[PDB]
Amino acid sequence: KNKDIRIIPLGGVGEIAKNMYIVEVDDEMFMLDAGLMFPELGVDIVIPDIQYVIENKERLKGIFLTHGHEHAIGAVSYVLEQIDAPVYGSKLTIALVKEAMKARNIKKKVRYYTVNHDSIMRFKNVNVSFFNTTHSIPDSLGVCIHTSYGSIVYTGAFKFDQSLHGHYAPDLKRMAEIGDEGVFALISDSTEAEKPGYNTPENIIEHHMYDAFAKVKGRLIVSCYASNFVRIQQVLNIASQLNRKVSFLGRSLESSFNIARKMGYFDIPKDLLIPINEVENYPKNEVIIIATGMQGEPVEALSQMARKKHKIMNIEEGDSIFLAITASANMEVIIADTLNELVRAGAHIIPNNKKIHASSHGCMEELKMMLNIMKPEYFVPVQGEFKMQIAHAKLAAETGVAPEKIFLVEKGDVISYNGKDMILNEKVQSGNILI
Repeated sequence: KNKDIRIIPLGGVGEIAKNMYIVEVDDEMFMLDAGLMFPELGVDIVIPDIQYVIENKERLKGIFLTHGHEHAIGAVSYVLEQIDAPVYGSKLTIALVKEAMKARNIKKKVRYYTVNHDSIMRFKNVNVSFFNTTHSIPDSLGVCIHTSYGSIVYTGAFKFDQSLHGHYAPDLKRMAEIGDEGVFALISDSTEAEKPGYNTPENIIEHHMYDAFAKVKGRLIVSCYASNFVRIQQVLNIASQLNRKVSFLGRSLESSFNIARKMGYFDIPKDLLIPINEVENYPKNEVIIIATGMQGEPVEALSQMARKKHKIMNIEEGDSIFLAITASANMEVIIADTLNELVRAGAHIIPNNKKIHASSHGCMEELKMMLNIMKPEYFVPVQGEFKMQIAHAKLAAETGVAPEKIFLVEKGDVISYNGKDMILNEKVQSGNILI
């Protein structure tokens, strides 16, 4: 029988990125996600301060990674330099973590444990199960910690989109079973909680991308995260239909892509991909360049190309730009500055369609669907700035979660439960580590 529960965000509240959520059930502690954030010169990345975990490291039973986005796994190698705990994730997530460990030349012996939606990981106080979620990277998993009070469910990043199948398909039946069995606390993604309706389905997104790219008279540069496999696949498809080759600019894309291709995640025509060095050999209208940072920070790379400071390839008069990111308080200024730089350089920015809502994260109706499936007793909105958390809390109340059981937390807050009351009466060390 479980007695005491603690839920502590170390990153990913008050921001979109660097997600890391500590859950303790009595004397066992679990880290849910371990993301990085790209700085809002003199810092490459920002990771959570894990001093609290270090002070209690003997109780850390595992790091559970939902999906291979940098905002979910970016810190893992740095965490592992301080603590030896097992790393649980999908087969794709695990492969991406290994690649990051290699990239940093880290020799330390890591205990990876591949999990899937059938995995049940048994600990002394709890069992942990998983369910497939839909996101822009395949084989994403939500995490379900079973306690004697009911399940503690962490969604990670997710949306609901019936046009995505295969390794993107959600486990709706398993999710309904979890909700039916009794969810004590839902910890859910707030990124797009301020946006009404549903995300535009990806089949519609791909058709609008086609229309936009077919108008492009010169070169096309697409800026996105290395982990946005959906967008990458769309570009590959459209390139094939438009008789354009595709080239990658940035290592984390070449690496993430090679890994994923070897594992069977991509549908690639022969003769489509070319090395960045061979791009100048084509007419401009026969090339799409997908650009992400060397670190997988796309806008940084765009910014350099716009200012003609990039090492490998720069923007020219008449290039067209497709920016495939939504923005956060942290990235707003660099996006704005980068857009100005592009227009100054004579590039054409492909406009967002007004009818198109493109995100990897559930809008209001998708978050309500998760709330209505899970039927949680307590709700902790995370993965968002405070305004997004508030918007998500409002949705929870609409679905019928008792407003006194919805907790709005900041980094380092401790939500605790003793079997009678849920409280927020303690803080632990938290903050940003600049790398």
